[PDB]
Amino acid sequence: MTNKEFSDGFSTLLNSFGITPNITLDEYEKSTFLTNAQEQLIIDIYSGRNIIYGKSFEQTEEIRRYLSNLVETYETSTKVTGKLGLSKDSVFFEIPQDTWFITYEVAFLKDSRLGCLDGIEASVVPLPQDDLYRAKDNPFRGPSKDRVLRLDIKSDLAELISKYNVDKYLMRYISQPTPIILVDLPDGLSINGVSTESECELNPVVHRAILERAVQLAIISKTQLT
Amino acid sequence: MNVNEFSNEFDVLYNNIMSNAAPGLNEYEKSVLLTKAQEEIVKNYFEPAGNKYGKGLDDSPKRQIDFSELIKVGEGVLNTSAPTITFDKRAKVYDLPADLFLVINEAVDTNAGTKQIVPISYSDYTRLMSRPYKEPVKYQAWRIITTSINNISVELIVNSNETITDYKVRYIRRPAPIITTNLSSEYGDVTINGVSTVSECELNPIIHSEILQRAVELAKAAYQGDLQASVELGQRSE
Repeated sequence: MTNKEFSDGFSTLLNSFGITPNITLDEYEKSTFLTNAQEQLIIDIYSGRNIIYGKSFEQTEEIRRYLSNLVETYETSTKVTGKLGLSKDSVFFEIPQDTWFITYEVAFLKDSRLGCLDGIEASVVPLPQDDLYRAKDNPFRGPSKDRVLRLDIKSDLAELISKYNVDKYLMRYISQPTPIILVDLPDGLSINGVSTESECELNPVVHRAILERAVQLAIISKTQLT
Repeated sequence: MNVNEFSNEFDVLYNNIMSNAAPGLNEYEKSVLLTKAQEEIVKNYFEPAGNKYGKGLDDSPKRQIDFSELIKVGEGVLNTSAPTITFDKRAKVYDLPADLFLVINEAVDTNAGTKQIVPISYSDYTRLMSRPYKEPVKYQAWRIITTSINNISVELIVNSNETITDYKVRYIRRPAPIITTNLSSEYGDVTINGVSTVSECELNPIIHSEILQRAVELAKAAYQGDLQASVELGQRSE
């Protein structure tokens, strides 16, 4: 569905300007509620907390077809120099700053010590800080040629603890979806920092579910004190 | 029924049957009372509370057919002829037709399609400009009356990045006076609303009897002349 179709369906479902009591929204309010419904729905889908679906990020074909258009791949070889880490062999990499959740995260290694295995792809294991001390020396869950520990730190950074030098850092995350903005908003206004029209980038399959959730949010907004 | 029939039946209903007959009315007086009755009937019938039935402009077939001959459609002229101070920075000033009595429907044709104009009140203006958006809904536009001289000037507020192509106004034309005879005189030309020539009732014949009855009632109230009659029959001026 397009922005015009989004607005028209929103009005039709809300029974705007009908004879019965009803609710009429501005295009800014329609955009706000559509964006809120979109982001709520995709977060609930990713966490598997939607009772209707009850499935996780890629647990079935339906959810794949829903959130296929947020999956973005990223590559980086630059390392942030001045930072204080929890180990000597700690390197820091920037995050793209539009990430929502990291779903695939792997690290290529370039070191002489692992001879004839150079350029080995290594599995970045997100490790909590409780386990870090007892995982540094762990030969089965600690850093090694086939495994790297990533700890999240401030300023959108990723502290990669490896026994070998880390050359490249690969990611595949869920991106910020573009907001659903149905009209070029006036000066000052914006949704997610976007002022112009913005079409939903997901598939049309989930557009109608987003519309239903946005409508429900609208009625909740108008009918939370009565 | 033409002006001659108004005057003749006015005499018949006023003083040709009454027992202790009163002095007959001059044609200027009859024309005055007929015009006043015309405006009074129009104002009574436009507002539901103004008449005994509780029915307004379009609340029954009779009320439709009453104003059928008084409805007119025109266009507002863009008021870029001279500079002016608009209350709202993003409002385009338009001038309504001179012969305007009441506005019942307005519409504006923009590049984004036709949009119905909603006349927003001053309290609704204050409420709506307190919200973050400050623009109309999708298929409507907003309107407020601005500095008007000799004719109504109107401020149209549309959504951003929209240009107005035309501004049609379905209004009720100002009724023309009912004048029985050429009021030209050597002693001085008298006029009802600026016209001394004969002027027929330009409304449907369905309400000609109604206007005549109201004229007779006003004539007899003036004849009585006490404060009571004037006060109770002024309640229907509205």
